[PDB]
Amino acid sequence: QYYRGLPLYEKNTLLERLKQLTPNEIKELEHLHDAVFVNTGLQNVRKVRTKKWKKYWQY
Amino acid sequence: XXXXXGRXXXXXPXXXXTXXVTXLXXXXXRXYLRFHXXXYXXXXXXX
Repeated sequence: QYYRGLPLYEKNTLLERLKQLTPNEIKELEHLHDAVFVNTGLQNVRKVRTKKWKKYWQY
Repeated sequence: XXXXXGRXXXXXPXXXXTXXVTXLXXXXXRXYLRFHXXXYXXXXXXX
């Protein structure tokens, strides 16, 4: 479903919402999207590093 | 395609209480001493 953190959108319903919003609200949008992207990336690296640390303690 | 009037909105993916939030913009819809210097054999030794 989600691409990275964002869910997938539909062309018809999407092309209306972005027409609704104001240039003062585009900056907030960029920053919310940064937040979600980086949060997903950190989730993934957390998984990987915890596996590697379990193997390190075992060794 | 989705770019609107010079804005590059193209690079986007296109395909208890249960509040509802709008997508695309989430909002609600040691050492022990030795004897010396310890004050004996410094007052002593009648030999």
